[PDB]
Amino acid sequence: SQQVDKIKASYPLFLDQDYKDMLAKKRDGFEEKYPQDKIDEVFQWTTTKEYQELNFQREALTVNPAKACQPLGAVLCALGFEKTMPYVHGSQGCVAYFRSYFNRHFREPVSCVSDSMTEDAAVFGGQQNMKDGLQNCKATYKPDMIAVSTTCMAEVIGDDLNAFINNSKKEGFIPDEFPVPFAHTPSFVGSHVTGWDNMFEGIARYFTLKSMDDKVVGSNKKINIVPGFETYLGNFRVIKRMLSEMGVGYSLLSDPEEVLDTPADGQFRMYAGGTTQEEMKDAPNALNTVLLQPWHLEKTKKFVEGTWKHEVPKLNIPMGLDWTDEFLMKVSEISGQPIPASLTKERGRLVDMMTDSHTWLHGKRFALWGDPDFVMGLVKFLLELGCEPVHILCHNGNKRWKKAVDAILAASPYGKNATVYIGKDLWHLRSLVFTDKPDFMIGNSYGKFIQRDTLHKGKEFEVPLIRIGFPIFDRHHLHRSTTLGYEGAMQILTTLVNSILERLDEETRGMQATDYNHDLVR
Amino acid sequence: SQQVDKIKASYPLFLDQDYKDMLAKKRDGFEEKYPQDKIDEVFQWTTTKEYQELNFQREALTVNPAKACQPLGAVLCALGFEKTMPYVHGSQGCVAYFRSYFNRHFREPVSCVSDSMTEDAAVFGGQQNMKDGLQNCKATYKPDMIAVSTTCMAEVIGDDLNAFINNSKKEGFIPDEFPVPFAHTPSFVGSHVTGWDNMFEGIARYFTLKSMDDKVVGSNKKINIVPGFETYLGNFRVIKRMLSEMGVGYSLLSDPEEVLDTPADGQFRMYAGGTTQEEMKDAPNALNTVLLQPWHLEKTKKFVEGTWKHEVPKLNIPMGLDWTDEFLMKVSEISGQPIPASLTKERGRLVDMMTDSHTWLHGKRFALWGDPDFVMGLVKFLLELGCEPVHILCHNGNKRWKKAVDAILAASPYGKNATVYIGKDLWHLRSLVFTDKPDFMIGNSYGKFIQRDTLHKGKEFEVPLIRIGFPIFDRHHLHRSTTLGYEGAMQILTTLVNSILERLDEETRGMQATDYNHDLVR
Amino acid sequence: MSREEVESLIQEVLEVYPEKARKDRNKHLAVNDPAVTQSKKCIISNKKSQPGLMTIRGCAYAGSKGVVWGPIKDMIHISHGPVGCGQYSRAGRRNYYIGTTGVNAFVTMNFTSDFQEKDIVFGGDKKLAKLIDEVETLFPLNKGISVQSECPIGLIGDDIESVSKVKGAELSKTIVPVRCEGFRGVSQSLGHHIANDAVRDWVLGKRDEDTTFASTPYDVAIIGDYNIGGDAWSSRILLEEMGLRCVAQWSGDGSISEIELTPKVKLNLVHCYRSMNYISRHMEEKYGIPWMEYNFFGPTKTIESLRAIAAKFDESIQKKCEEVIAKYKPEWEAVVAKYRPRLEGKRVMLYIGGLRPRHVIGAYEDLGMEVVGTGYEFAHNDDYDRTMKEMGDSTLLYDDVTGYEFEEFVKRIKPDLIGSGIKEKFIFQKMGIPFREMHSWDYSGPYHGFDGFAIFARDMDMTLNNPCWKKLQAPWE
Amino acid sequence: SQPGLMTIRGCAYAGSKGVVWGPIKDMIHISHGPVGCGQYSRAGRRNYYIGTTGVNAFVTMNFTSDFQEKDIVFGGDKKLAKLIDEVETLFPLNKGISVQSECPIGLIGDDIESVSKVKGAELSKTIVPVRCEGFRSQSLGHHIANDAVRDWVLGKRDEDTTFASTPYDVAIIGDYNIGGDAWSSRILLEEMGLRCVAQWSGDGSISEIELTPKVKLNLVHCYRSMNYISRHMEEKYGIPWMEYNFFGPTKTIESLRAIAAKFDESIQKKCEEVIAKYKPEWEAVVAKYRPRLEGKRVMRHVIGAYEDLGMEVVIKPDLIKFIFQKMGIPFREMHSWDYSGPYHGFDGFAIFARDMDMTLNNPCWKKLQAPWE
Ligand code: ICS
Ligand code: ICS
Ligand code: CLF
Ligand code: CLF
Ligand SMILES: [Fe+3]
Ligand SMILES: [Fe+3]
Repeated sequence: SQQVDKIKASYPLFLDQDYKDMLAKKRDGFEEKYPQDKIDEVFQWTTTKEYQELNFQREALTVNPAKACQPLGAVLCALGFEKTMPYVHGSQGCVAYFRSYFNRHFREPVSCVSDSMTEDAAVFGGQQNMKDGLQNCKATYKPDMIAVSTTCMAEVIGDDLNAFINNSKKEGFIPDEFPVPFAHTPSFVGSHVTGWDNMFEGIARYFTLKSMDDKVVGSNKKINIVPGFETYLGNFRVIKRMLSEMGVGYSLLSDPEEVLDTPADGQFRMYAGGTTQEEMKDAPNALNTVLLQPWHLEKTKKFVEGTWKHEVPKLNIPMGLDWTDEFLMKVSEISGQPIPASLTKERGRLVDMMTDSHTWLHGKRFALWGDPDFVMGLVKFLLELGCEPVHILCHNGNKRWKKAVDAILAASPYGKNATVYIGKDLWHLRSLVFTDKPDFMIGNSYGKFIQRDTLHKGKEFEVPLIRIGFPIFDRHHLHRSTTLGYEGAMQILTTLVNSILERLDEETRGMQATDYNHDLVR
Repeated sequence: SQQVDKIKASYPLFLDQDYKDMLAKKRDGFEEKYPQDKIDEVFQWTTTKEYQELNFQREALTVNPAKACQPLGAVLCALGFEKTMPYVHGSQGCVAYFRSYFNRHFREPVSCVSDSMTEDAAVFGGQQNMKDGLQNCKATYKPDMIAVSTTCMAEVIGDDLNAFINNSKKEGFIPDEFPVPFAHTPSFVGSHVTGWDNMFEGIARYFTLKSMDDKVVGSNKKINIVPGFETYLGNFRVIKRMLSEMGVGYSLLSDPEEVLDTPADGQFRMYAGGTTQEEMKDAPNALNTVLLQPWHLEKTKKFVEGTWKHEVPKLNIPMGLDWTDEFLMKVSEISGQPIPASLTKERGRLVDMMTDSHTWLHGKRFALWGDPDFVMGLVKFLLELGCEPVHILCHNGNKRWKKAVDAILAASPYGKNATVYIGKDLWHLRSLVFTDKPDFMIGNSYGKFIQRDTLHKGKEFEVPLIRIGFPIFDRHHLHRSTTLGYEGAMQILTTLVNSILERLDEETRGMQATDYNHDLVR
Repeated sequence: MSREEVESLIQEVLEVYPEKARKDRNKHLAVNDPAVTQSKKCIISNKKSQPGLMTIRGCAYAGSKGVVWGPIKDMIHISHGPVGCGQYSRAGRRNYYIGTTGVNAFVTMNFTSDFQEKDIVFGGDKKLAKLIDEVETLFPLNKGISVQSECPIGLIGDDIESVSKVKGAELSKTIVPVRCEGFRGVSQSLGHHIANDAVRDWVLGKRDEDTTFASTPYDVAIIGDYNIGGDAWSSRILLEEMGLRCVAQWSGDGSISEIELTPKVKLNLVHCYRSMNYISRHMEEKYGIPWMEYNFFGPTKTIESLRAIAAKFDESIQKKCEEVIAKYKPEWEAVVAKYRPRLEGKRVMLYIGGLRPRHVIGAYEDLGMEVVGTGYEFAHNDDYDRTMKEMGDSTLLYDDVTGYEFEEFVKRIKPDLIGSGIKEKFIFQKMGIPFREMHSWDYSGPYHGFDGFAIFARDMDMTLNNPCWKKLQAPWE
Repeated sequence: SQPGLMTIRGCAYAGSKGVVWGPIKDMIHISHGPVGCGQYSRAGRRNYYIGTTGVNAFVTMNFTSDFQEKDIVFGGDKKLAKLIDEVETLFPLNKGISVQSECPIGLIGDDIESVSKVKGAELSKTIVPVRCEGFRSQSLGHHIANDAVRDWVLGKRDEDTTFASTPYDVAIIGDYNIGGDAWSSRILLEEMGLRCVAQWSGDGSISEIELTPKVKLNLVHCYRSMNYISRHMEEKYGIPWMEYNFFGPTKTIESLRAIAAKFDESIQKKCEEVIAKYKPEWEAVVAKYRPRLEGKRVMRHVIGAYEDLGMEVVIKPDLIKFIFQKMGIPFREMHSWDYSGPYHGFDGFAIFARDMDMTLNNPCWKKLQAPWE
């Protein structure tokens, strides 16, 4: 039943008595459900340390992973270039999924095409698919460049992307001068960030490898900036803004900020902004190249150091106070531009916010997860805040990254209770937050289920989720946020301290029970 | 008792069994407390419509007001001028309270002095207090200007500010040329915003009244901006940023954003930035003056129109889509500067966010309160979002402002269930949110108590608070936010839609009860 | 527009294509003639997507794991292969269920073998057996396991059938190998067929020799309702109010036991013909169970379907059907009275997967709205046979529409509202056209039944008449 | 105070309403005058209490007469009477009313004593007029509030002998229960075998004030603010009083032994038992935090716990709000305990040590200088 003036959606409509009785009848009659006491016993068991040991003994099963596959990162990288169509050679279902994933995170159109390889291509290869698809894409969506990656089907059958594209050009399917950079992006290797790395290296190779004769390092008085896999628009914007305030000439390579934030003014813009082909061609003339997320830009680093001959600085991701300081000082040294008074004042204001909020931040225990560079930047900032990271999970991390993070933790008295987990998923993390309960989680939307689980053990065991990372599907416009620089540190600090304060307010909202501590002033 | 490894603060320390027994013994033995059943009955009664009628019949009693007194606004206005010490002629306790209030909202040092009028000044005047205080303030804090307001005691005894300052100059306590603008700021008239208006008019009169002969309107090719009582630093910043993006010459009069946001770099800065005296002197040469918050800048408007001879535009506060559009268009008309593509794109991005979040915003019911201009801007934006304001409360509003807000409500179908209340306090609002429950409140920190009350009736009756306004004491660094312009509209929209989504997640977190609607994607 | 105008528009849209793509796409665009009963002579469907044209279609894994198997709540569905497919499809489809997630229900969880390079080179069958053992250890209350093959499984020669057989025999567990590799077929449709065949081969016949289930003459099974936003529940309450006993639900809020009990029912009520007609036909051949298509979208279709269903049973069911119709008449009449004046005459074009492009037309017409265009991602010719009579004359039908095609069609037709998926929503929101997600119900719903109709009318009004659509033009432009 | 010098001192109203009267939970305190004073002081002090706010307790609410121009010109006595009527109508469970005069009340010739007398006799309710006009530090406000307590509440049960007294009856006077401090003290005294009959004003009730003359010993915490009432009670009821200091283990143990020495041997034995019970807890707190705080320097009742943590009280101090924060000197609030606490008692000592360590050793203080400066 529905009251026309107070229509109910699924919640709370299915809490109506008739629906409740119907669901009870369905369960009792036909579901053959396990008894509720058995379900409670098994759940309690899943919260135990013994279950945690069994869970961490997993070798073949992965449950609730915290990573995606390479072509997703390849598509994100390709979207950062001017009038560029991401083109995944392989099966179309992958492209449907990539597009929907990015649509839900960014709440924006995401342009990507597939050559729709099918059973016939599984034996004969997808060369005809490549020829037809390149021609159709160029004719229909008129990009200035088509950036090609692969689905796992094409990788397994061993489709030669270079040969396929060269044959497409030779047979006249696309013009010879039309730029078609490519990158093999096997989904069974690494993760989405690896696909971003491979795609960027492929594009940079396409535009620079055969024209290095006339390049002179430092000719253009600029610094190349490679952002890596980045899903906060504010991060691109803050890097560009900070470099502008320093008066530092820069080239942001793979800049998708415009195309992921087009205005709603009655017109659909398939393309907007992005790194121009001329910028990529002139990139070897830069003073140096700075990789914002070095731990997934290894192949790009090797190409840039070995071909462009740039002396890429050893810089951590510019997250938090110390690492933003190091980034800015390295930029000052490379460019010769002093750090201006505006950035010094912004740093001082971040320090002021830290001083104002340290009493609520100090000693707070966090589990967290995400990509390696993001995770280590978050850990470093939490250590700078006096917070205690307890469970540090990076599903797509490696042993060298783990060693670096352990060194960072050992550099601080606030990291003595921390453990770093690589190759572990969010079911492992669920066990961790049950057996060694933190105050909060920091992660993507998939953490909400963990919170749900913890609440089912009881309100006292609930671990609230703070949504920082990718993907965030159950909140709106968080992709506009910033995590890098002093501005990003300010935003993260505000989110953390206010999450703590909202939790405290919730715990002290009980009248005559806990509201003695429901302070007006915090 | 305490565990040294897990130390408990007041919450949850006093939930320990021994403390619970102690408190029960204290209550039962010596407090002579009413029976809990009687307390429950009375609470239920306070949630009823009959209690609401009795509550709204109040004529003499005010409970939990939603306003402050004039000298607070005078102090805030004075802080917006370069090297200016706010000076409140009257009793010292007032200044202690003003400083504490602003310290707690901004989490920054707040400079303000009193001349410490006591019983001796109650019978005689405060003239000796004025002379000694002006001399001491100038000698101790070396301000470039002293802006004098009054506490209620000085107003009641009738101290002549102008005569007192003239005497201080005549007997040499302070130099004759030293600027000492003044304004009577009676706490028993209007509210804090009235004090802001009176102080700004006093300063402007001091710097422009006797030098109007050589002033030519429009000769400096600038637009004056009067922000009014403003406690979001982002609002000053966004106004300056938007005017600069337009290439519009402007003069922000009473700009306190620097002094309220000094960096933490090891030194205390009593003064920072602010409107210079030369800017105030040259203000009559502007093309026009734009009052961002006209509904509490009436005296300032009268002076600016009658003395500077500026044709002050009839503009609403630049809040939300339509009113930001109107502000920008009027600025373009006055200055001759076209609206640049950057602001057009920002507007389009705000519209994009509105289209992205309209399904969750539509029909949501809000109670809200604050100062008149802020409240009407919030109501206009909520109407633009498809939300229904139901309880609009402005304790320091007037009948003309209420008529204007009712006209705004009548122009939208989403204003049909809306009522505007002026001169009503937060106890009235508590009754309203009990008898005509909205989905959310939008207000300052005091609203938290109302939320507590609603939760005591039951979780289904709880009205979550969304903290927008002044003062915000129980969250950190929200004073850095923006509520004006497209940027402020985006921040407000994000806050509202994500508050809705967090509430929905909380309501659907119940395992096997309501978590069928605990969607990953929203 | 006239038929000639729509034909001309189709021709101009196709001009940008290369010759092969143009010739192919010409056969998938049509002007509706409601008198046509054989849609093959007007349009072609269920064909290979043209490469590089930005199709909206998913893969067979989406049709099998995402659509059919995934919603089965007390089973654990292993996305066998690399991590991507399982990750992108995790909790993306709002197939609602009641359970304790991670204990006895597993719908929103992503179970995967997370294939690495060594798994590709040397195979993952040993890894699959080890994974099954670990699943049994860590989720002891699961009532079955399905193994949904991703693309590499069928390319590296893996034999998931043998692993499933051996581990199921050893563990006394139903382990269903599904060969739904993404490269198979041309869309999610073959995924539906493969999933239906897997259900038939590994689950459906479990209780063939079992006669302990007490059967009644009013035993029905809801087939092909995946409980999007509780849709199936909103349907079920009506059928039980009519006096019927809904033994099974396929597969929204579905359990393996009700699937096994389905061969015992008296009637199969098929909502989504496209995804479950295979298993319905098999059940008719094997168990003699009649099946009938029905439609619970909007009051007119709901009343017609309730009466058609009650006609299959005795007089008591018919009387209870009339009582249900009378009970709900004031509610949906109030909904119409409130919302039709705000929606009368409004034009909508749809593009959805396999059933909803034709099934939701009646609800829009109940709100006075007109569907001027419709099309399918992966429908077959029988679906187009069904929808040609439903659509108005000279309306635009599109099969496997490309992004360019749909954008141009919308620009010319200028509908008041568009109902499609997440990959088109923001495109059409940029152009200022109101958009409603007709896959996920825009995280609203249910839309089935009378309560669903109330929600549907509210949502259509809130999106179509939202203030935001009057603000996309800056006043200075 | 010297005029024009930016002092932090409050007014008499802050001393009376903010410090003394406001924490009394079951009374309603009318900030009589313009709106400012009650608003700035609303819930600004963390004088903790247990109750149902708006029903039987009112500490965090702001009741005011909200004086307008007409109230200034024509007086506000009639408005005060009408306001009291409305208070009775809308808050029937209140156990009394106080009227805290703001600055204009004394300057406009308002006579709140007569209104209080008439309305209190009419409604059979205690209505306490307080002439705490802000122009009259908060020390004078404390004195005026104490005189009001003496004149209107304290002697209300002088002729009442129905309360059953015990030789172990004590009253905790002048503990404002900041962050629960008084509670943390009370649990010790009741563990000692004493009966805490009265505790005010922190978590204080009007009945506890009325019962205070029935106790055997007055234990004063804030001696400066309630010594007037304490000496009056000594003179009139013959009740001895003494200061107690529960800040830090050393002061707590000394104060407990001094209090127990005023009673018989059973109380002394129970005091030794309490001390032995809590010795391991504060010893563990010291073991954990004294190494993290040894040798640090801080700029009369606070030296105890600081010394118990190995700290020096006094230049370059390591510890001494926002002005000192800008200089980069770690600062702690001595008034609200930085929204932490309690700091009194053994549990309060644990909290105090944790807070001192977290503020003194926070990395934020090490980041004042930019690495390029
Ligand atoms: S199963 Fe099919 S695409 Fe029949 S694959 Fe698809 S939950 Fe669509 S038009 Mo998403 S044939 Fe269901 C469908 Fe229809 S996922 Fe849902 S909305 S009624
Ligand atoms: S103890 Fe009291 S509020 Fe007497 S609780 Fe308070 S350090 Fe005040 S007016 Mo903060 S009764 Fe001391 C006081 Fe006065 S904390 Fe200090 S300044 S002289
Ligand atoms: S068509 Fe379908 S979704 Fe595509 S792979 Fe194939 S079953 Fe799967 Fe999978 S991990 Fe990523 S998303 Fe692919 S490239 Fe492989
Ligand atoms: S010293 Fe003390 S706090 Fe000052 S007024 Fe006097 S009692 Fe009060 Fe009140 S309303 Fe505002 S804050 Fe004053 S100017 Fe009057
Ligand atoms: Fe968007
Ligand atoms: Fe600060």
